[PDB]
Amino acid sequence: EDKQERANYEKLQQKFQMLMSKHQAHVRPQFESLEKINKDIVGWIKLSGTSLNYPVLQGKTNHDYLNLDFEREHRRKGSIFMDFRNELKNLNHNTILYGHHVGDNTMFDVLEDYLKQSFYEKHKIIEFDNKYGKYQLQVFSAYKTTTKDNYIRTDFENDQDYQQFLDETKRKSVINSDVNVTVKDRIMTLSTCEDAYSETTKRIVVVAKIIKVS
Ligand SMILES: *[C@@H](C(=O)O)[C@H](O)C(=O)N[C@@H](CC(C)C)C(=O)NCCCCNC(N)=[NH2+]
Repeated sequence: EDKQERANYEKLQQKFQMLMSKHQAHVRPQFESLEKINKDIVGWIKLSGTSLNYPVLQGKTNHDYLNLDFEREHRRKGSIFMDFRNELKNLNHNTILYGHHVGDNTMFDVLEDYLKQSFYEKHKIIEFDNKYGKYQLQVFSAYKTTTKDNYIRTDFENDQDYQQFLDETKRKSVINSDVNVTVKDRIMTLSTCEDAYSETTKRIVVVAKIIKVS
């Protein structure tokens, strides 16, 4: 169970790695393949040298995969899942991703590490891939938060309105980044999540500039 869970992710991690090697350049086939397992698997997130290396889910709601893994089995750690509002094909300004932080170096435990500049330095880039392209996540802000909204905004009203969001995001960061974001760029937010009804004013958020490298 608690070790079978690592078995599954191990299997899958190794599976994904070979797919990303067989087809290489092409990404369309790697996910058409993962979709056989579960049609709700819409992407992959990986950070080399860490345990952050999982498939990303998406359901009709934001609690669909809270306590479910990629093969739809109940698990306290659920899955890493995209906001039910976000778009796979054509990204929104801000694509949100959520995942647990139970403290055993799995799922989104690694987000906490980004609160240290040192760690940020050694890990400025996170890989994100899906059925439509390869992307590179350029981390530029990491912080702890008590609020439950605002940083959960998919699309925006206008450049002025969006400009503010980027500015606050930057102001809230507890680490210095040499990246440069603008109302032009699209961003991705990584946030931790507690079980449903599991009150906790402590959340960790990581925001990055989304670069399509394909
Ligand atoms: C954990 C998190 O990181 O926020 C989890 O996704 C969550 O608490 N989400 C919010 C909802 C949106 C950010 C508005 C929440 O109210 N928690 C319960 C699940 C949300 C209910 N379902 C939907 N579709 N809003």
